[PDB]
Amino acid sequence: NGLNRFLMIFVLLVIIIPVPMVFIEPEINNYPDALWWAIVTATTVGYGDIVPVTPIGRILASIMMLFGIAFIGMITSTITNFFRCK
Amino acid sequence: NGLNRFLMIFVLLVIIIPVPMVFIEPEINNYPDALWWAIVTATTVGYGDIVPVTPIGRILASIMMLFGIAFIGMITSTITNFFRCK
Amino acid sequence: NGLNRFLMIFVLLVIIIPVPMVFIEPEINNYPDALWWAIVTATTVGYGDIVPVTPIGRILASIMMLFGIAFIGMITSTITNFFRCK
Amino acid sequence: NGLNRFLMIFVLLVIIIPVPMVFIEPEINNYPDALWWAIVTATTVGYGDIVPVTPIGRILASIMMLFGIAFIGMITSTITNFFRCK
Ligand SMILES: [K+]
Ligand SMILES: [K+]
Ligand SMILES: [K+]
Ligand SMILES: [K+]
Repeated sequence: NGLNRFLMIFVLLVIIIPVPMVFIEPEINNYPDALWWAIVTATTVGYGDIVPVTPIGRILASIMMLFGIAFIGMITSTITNFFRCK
Repeated sequence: NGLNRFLMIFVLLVIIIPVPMVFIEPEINNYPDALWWAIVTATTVGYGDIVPVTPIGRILASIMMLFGIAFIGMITSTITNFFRCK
Repeated sequence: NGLNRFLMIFVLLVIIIPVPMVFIEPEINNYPDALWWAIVTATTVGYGDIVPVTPIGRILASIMMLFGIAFIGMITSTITNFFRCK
Repeated sequence: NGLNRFLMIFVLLVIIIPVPMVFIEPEINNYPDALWWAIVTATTVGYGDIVPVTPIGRILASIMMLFGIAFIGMITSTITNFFRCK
C-alpha cells in the first residue's frame, strides 16, 4: 500500500499541475503542451522547449522536479527490495 | 534471467520506436537522427535538439521516458543487490 | 543523523552558490534567475535556458552536478534501506 | 577495490573523450568547451548548448551517457550498502 500511495499523488501532480500552468505562463496556451512538459519534468529529461518564465510557474516546476527525482527512487526501491528478500 | 528480460525489451524500444518517429515527425527525416534522440531520451539527458511536435510522437516519447527512468533503477538494483548478498 | 547531514550541506549549496553566480555571469542579472538554475542543475533536469559561459561559473556548476547526482543516490538509499530492514 | 576501478575508468572518459571531440566537431573549437560538455553528459543534466552533430561524435556521446547513468548507480550503491550491513 506504501508504493500505491506514492504513485497516485505523483500521477495526480502530472495531471493537476499542467492545468494552472497554461493560464499563468504566456508561452503555454493549451493543456497538451503543458502535459508534455509535465512528463518531461517528472522524468528529469528536460529538453528546454517549454520553460517557466514567471516565478509562480518556477515554484510549481520545482515541486514537479523534487517529486520527479523521488519517483525515480520509488521505482528503484520497488525492484531492489523485490530481489533482496529472496 | 530477470535482469536480461528487462534490458532486452528496453534495447528493443531504442531500436524499434525510432523507425515510425521519422515518418510522423516533420523535424526528423532519417533513422540516424531518430536513433540519436532515442538514446538521449532513454538515458534521461534531453538536449532539446530533437523534440516531438506531433501528439502521436509525444505519446511514444513518454513510453521511452517511463522505460528510461526504469532502466536507471534496473542498473542500480544490479549493483546494490550484488554487494548486499555478502 | 547521517541523512540530515548530507541534505543540509546540499540545500546550503542550492542557496549559497546562486549568489556569486549573478555577478560573475553576464547572462544572470538577479538572484531569482540563479536560484531557478540551481534547482534545475541539482535535480539533473537541465533545460538550457540559463548556462554558465565563464570558466569560473562552469567549475561552480560542476560541483552542483556532482552533489546533484549524489542527492538522487541519497534519496534512493532512504527508501531502499527503509523496507530492507523488515 | 571494486568501487575505485569503476570511478578511475569513468574519470578517464570525462578527461580523454573531450580531446578527439574538439577536432571532429565543427561546433567545439577548444578543450574547455568539450570538458564542460563531458561533465554535463556524465551527470545526465544535458543543457543542449553543446550537441554532437557528426555521427562519430554521437557514438562517443552514447558511451558517455551509458557510463553516466552507471556512475549514478555506482554512487547510490556506495551509500545504500554502507548502511544495509549495520
Ligand atoms: K536540455
Ligand atoms: K536531464
Ligand atoms: K537525469
Ligand atoms: K536535460
